[PDB]
Amino acid sequence: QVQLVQSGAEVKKPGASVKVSCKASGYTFTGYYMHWVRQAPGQGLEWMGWINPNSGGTNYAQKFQGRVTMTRDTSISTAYMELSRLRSDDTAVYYCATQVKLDSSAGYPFDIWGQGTMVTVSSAS
Amino acid sequence: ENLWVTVYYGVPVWKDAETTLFCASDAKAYKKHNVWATHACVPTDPNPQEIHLENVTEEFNMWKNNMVEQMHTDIISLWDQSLKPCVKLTPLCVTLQCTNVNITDGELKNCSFNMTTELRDKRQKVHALFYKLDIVPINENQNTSYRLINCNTAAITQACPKVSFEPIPIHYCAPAGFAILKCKDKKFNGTGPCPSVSTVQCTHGIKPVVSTQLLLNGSLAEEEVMIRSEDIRNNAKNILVQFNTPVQINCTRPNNNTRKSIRIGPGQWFYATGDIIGDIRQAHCNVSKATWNETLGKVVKQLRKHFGNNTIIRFANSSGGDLEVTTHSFNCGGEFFYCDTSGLFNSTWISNDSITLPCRIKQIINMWQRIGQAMYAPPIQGVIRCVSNITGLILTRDGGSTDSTTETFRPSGGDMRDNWRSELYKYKVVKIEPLGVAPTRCKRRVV
Amino acid sequence: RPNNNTRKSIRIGPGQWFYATGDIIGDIRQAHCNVSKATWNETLGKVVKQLR
Amino acid sequence: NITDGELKNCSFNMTTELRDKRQKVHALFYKLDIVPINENQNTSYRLI
Amino acid sequence: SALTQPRSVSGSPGQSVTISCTGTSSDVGGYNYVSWYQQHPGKAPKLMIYDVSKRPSGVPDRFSGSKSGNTASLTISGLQAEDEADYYCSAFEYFGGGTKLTVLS
Ligand SMILES: *[C@@H]1O[C@H](CO)[C@@H](O[C@@H]2O[C@H](CO)[C@@H](O[C@H]3O[C@H](CO)[C@@H](O)[C@H](O)[C@@H]3O)[C@H](O)[C@H]2NC(C)=O)[C@H](O)[C@H]1NC(C)=O
Ligand SMILES: *[C@@H]1O[C@H](CO)[C@@H](OC2O[C@H](CO)[C@@H](O)[C@H](O)[C@H]2NC(C)=O)[C@H](O)[C@H]1NC(C)=O
Ligand SMILES: *[C@@H]1O[C@H](CO)[C@@H](OC2O[C@H](CO)[C@@H](O)[C@H](O)[C@H]2NC(C)=O)[C@H](O)[C@H]1NC(C)=O
Ligand SMILES: *[C@@H]1O[C@H](CO)[C@@H](O[C@@H]2O[C@H](CO)[C@@H](O)[C@H](O)[C@H]2NC(C)=O)[C@H](O)[C@H]1NC(C)=O
Ligand SMILES: *[C@@H]1O[C@H](CO)[C@@H](O[C@@H]2O[C@H](CO)[C@@H](O)[C@H](O)[C@H]2NC(C)=O)[C@H](O)[C@H]1NC(C)=O
Ligand SMILES: *[C@@H]1O[C@H](CO)[C@@H](O[C@@H]2O[C@H](CO)[C@@H](O)[C@H](O)[C@H]2NC(C)=O)[C@H](O)[C@H]1NC(C)=O
Ligand SMILES: *[C@@H]1O[C@H](CO)[C@@H](O[C@@H]2O[C@H](CO)[C@@H](O)[C@H](O)[C@H]2NC(C)=O)[C@H](O)[C@H]1NC(C)=O
Ligand SMILES: *[C@@H]1O[C@H](CO)[C@@H](O[C@H]2O[C@H](CO)[C@@H](O)[C@H](O)[C@H]2NC(C)=O)[C@H](O)[C@H]1NC(C)=O
Ligand SMILES: *[C@@H]1O[C@H](CO)[C@@H](O)[C@H](O)[C@H]1NC(C)=O
Ligand SMILES: *[C@@H]1O[C@H](CO)[C@@H](O)[C@H](O)[C@H]1NC(C)=O
Ligand SMILES: *[C@@H]1O[C@H](CO)[C@@H](O)[C@H](O)[C@H]1NC(C)=O
Ligand SMILES: *[C@@H]1O[C@H](CO)[C@@H](O)[C@H](O)[C@H]1NC(C)=O
Ligand SMILES: *[C@@H]1O[C@H](CO)[C@@H](O)[C@H](O)[C@H]1NC(C)=O
Ligand SMILES: *[C@@H]1O[C@H](CO)[C@@H](O)[C@H](O)[C@H]1NC(C)=O
Ligand SMILES: *[C@@H]1O[C@H](CO)[C@@H](O)[C@H](O)[C@H]1NC(C)=O
Ligand SMILES: *[C@@H]1O[C@H](CO)[C@@H](O)[C@H](O)[C@H]1NC(C)=O
Repeated sequence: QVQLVQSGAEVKKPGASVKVSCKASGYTFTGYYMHWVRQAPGQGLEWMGWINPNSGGTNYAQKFQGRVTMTRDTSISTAYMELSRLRSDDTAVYYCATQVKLDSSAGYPFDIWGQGTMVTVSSAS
Repeated sequence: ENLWVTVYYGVPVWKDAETTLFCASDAKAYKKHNVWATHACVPTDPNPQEIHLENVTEEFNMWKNNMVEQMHTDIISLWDQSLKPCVKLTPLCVTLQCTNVNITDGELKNCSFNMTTELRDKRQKVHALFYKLDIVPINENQNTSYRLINCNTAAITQACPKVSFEPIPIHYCAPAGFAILKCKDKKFNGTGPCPSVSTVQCTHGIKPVVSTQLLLNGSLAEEEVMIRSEDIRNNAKNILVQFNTPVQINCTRPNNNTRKSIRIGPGQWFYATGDIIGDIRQAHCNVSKATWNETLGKVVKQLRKHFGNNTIIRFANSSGGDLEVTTHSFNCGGEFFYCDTSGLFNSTWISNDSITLPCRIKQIINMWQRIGQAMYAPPIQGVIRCVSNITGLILTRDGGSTDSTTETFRPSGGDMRDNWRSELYKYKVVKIEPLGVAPTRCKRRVV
Repeated sequence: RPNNNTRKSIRIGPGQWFYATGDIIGDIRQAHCNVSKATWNETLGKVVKQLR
Repeated sequence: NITDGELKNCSFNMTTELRDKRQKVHALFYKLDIVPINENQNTSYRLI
Repeated sequence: SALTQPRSVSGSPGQSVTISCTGTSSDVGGYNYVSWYQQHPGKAPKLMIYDVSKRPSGVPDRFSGSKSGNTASLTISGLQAEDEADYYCSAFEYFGGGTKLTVLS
């Protein structure tokens, strides 16, 4: 079935790098884009960027310019997301979305989503 | 009184359809019969009989055309078929013991390895030169024991040099029963009606040249530069730009290579770059500076029409994540280059000292993205010098921003097929329906 | 076939793959096939009555 | 080690991407795809 | 710029309710075809209605949206006891603040 699995992450300390995954199945993985979105607890959504797994061409917003890196391993149809030099306001939940099925041909909007992983940070233990 | 029906044969009526098309070349003689088949094609007419039309209106769509998919399929099928009877490099992936080139503190390395011979029991030892982008270590802890890059995942075949990769004009000519309509508007923004429509037997020459981030040897515009796209107000569609005056660009590899042929089996041969004689230097590419700044000024002045009459326009280098759509990739003289293009989109716009660019060279390429195939490239002897007319541009809009007037622009390699969309945006195939009914008075004598 | 097999893939050359059964985890038992008895006898009676 | 059988575990040499390396591997084979070669009388099997 | 929407609106069971929001019309122009998402409490959001005047598969059409001359609206006809989730409006890249639709126990 068309779906996306993720891997839950533990709380990280400030100044560390997180590792986010997103694994798809079913439909062909090298045909459509894939976006990354974040949701803060008690606020609205905010878009992070979009990666094209066909050729590795990425494009992300200016809010995270120079701090996030997106890769892809099409040999096993999995994505990745790295982020170092963290802060305290980056406590949120992350999602990876696609546009596998829609009558229109434009890239937006995306409909299918995944489980999602809530990442939060703590200064001390 | 009442009326009757009449049937007409030969009435001009068309309908938007699609079908296949065949090759069409011009009479030319030559080290021939390159990958693009020429002997198995139709010699074109000496002069095309372009016919003009009046008072005719119809629609177009450059982002939904069907000729580009057929052209891509034909190109990939022909490239695959012209590599079947060529040599296969299976026993080349023996482990290597490769040393540094004794230049004190490097681009290439000399590797020595065992190789078979025509006699199944003899084993010879040969040395060659390999570039740094076609070798991956295997030990890492920490000695030098190297191996190739592709035969961990896929196989490899050689490109025996009796054929050439030089692009040649190719006319797409529709079969008997169909027709082609060409629009001749000087303000064709991409989609909509076109007043001046003509009917030609079939199109002119097309050079199927592969390029990324920068079109090459295309078709010049007229009186203005063109800025085309499908939807500008969203960051999910690459934007095409076409200049009105070609910019000259000179790429050169000053090395002096030597072809060294060794036996790999009964009736086969294996070529390598045996030695570099001369001065070890990096292959570069030059572009004029004043013309580039003038062209950038023209294109930003033309682009200001779509983003308010007073905004800040900035350029930035590629985002990254590959070796094919971050740099400027092309082929010439029988070699594939990868020239960094960061020294071009490094300006900021508001309200004779030429530019230079470094270039790297690869041999084991994985072009035409697939699995199970990898094409080796034979080395060219002598020196290479390629002059080109850069005319096009491919730019992704930007990322998401809160609010400002300082949106940026970053070039990114397209889908390896938009290079032809700068040449097939003024063509459309159509069929003929010579039947029809019309009411008028008739009484056919039964007699 | 009530067994629980495992696919094990190994390399055989550059760009090739070779699959094999893995070490089975479970209960080693024989693959079988069941058929109803009364329906079979009824069908055999019908067919012999027709063949007579 | 099922004491007193349908399948048997076999081990053999196999090539690799590198033409000089040789890696031994084991697998499971059914009793109808294997025929002995010695018969006098040790266990040395081959395909059919 | 960005899209805004009221934080919360009241609603009674059975009664048909409405939600309408739109920023400055110079960015909208009436043709961006803003979509509408449903964000469930502690769950994975899902699409309720895509670009405009059209409903995707798998979702009931008992509540649907429309686009007026200057504002996109969403009418929930026949409110039930399963509409306890947030509603978001989304353009190509821009998003809204958020709306909550509450029911009476
Ligand atoms: C864009 O079009 C250019 C044509 O002006 C083309 O340049 C030509 O490329 C060939 C390829 O090696 C060069 O060499 C050719 O011509 C010499 C003439 O002596 C022959 O000996 C060679 O065998 C070969 O046919 C040309 O010198 C060069 N220039 C001209 C004027 O022909 C570019 O290569 C094209 N760009 C790309 C990316 O292919
Ligand atoms: C590359 O190196 C070649 C070998 O030295 C050189 O070849 C020859 O040219 C020189 C200069 O005129 C002659 O003296 C010599 O007899 C030639 N030998 C052969 C076998 O052709 C090439 O000229 C060098 N490449 C360039 C571009 O100069
Ligand atoms: C065959 O053996 C599999 C390995 O134990 C087993 O797989 C899994 O299922 C169990 C039961 O729910 C899980 O606890 C376990 O995490 C699973 N692991 C993987 C890798 O999927 C299969 O269920 C067995 N086959 C049958 C039919 O039960
Ligand atoms: C790479 O190594 C090979 C072998 O070590 C070099 O080949 C020989 O080069 C040396 C120069 O140091 C000569 O003295 C020998 O006569 C050459 N032949 C043999 C059979 O040893 C090769 O030159 C090296 N590559 C480079 C670029 O220096
Ligand atoms: C690219 O190469 C061409 C060919 O040599 C250069 O063109 C010429 O310019 C030089 C000096 O600028 C003149 O001596 C030649 O007479 C010119 N020839 C032609 C045919 O125009 C061109 O300048 C080179 N590009 C750059 C940026 O230097
Ligand atoms: C073959 O399998 C089918 C499917 O399980 C069996 O059918 C059913 O019979 C069992 C018990 O006899 C019932 O609990 C199921 O509800 C039945 N399902 C259906 C769809 O009929 C069938 O009995 C099996 N064959 C034999 C000979 O046992
Ligand atoms: C067939 O033989 C192989 C090798 O003897 C077995 O593989 C190993 O199995 C033993 C179990 O006795 C383990 O202790 C080892 O760790 C396994 N690996 C190696 C590398 O020896 C295999 O299990 C046998 N097949 C069956 C069905 O028992
Ligand atoms: C694009 O241009 C920027 C401009 O600097 C390059 O920037 C940086 O990255 C380098 C290595 O990753 C660092 O050594 C520089 O200090 C750093 N500079 C800044 C201002 O951040 C970037 O590498 C270029 N990208 C590519 C793909 O060439
Ligand atoms: C085209 O239309 C114009 C205006 O109706 C008319 O004057 C002209 O004769 C037409 N052309 C032809 C070839 O009939
Ligand atoms: C070979 O070149 C590498 C590249 O930096 C260097 O690290 C190494 O020390 C060199 N070794 C010798 C023997 O020259
Ligand atoms: C094959 O047999 C011959 C017999 O003289 C022997 O010399 C040779 O070594 C054998 N094969 C090889 C290549 O060793
Ligand atoms: C060939 O292989 C042997 C051992 O595998 C090695 O000693 C020898 O150096 C190799 N040949 C060359 C030319 O390196
Ligand atoms: C081209 O012009 C038509 C006419 O209004 C317009 O609908 C379309 O959006 C334009 N497209 C571009 C890419 O400018
Ligand atoms: C880009 O322009 C700035 C302007 O000062 C310069 O410092 C920088 O070196 C340029 N980048 C490259 C890669 O030339
Ligand atoms: C490049 O432009 C020049 C100047 O217009 C022209 O003479 C030349 O023919 C062009 N190159 C090609 C390959 O058409
Ligand atoms: C490979 O062959 C050698 C001798 O031919 C043998 O000793 C060895 O056991 C074989 N490998 C395995 C895994 O059995």
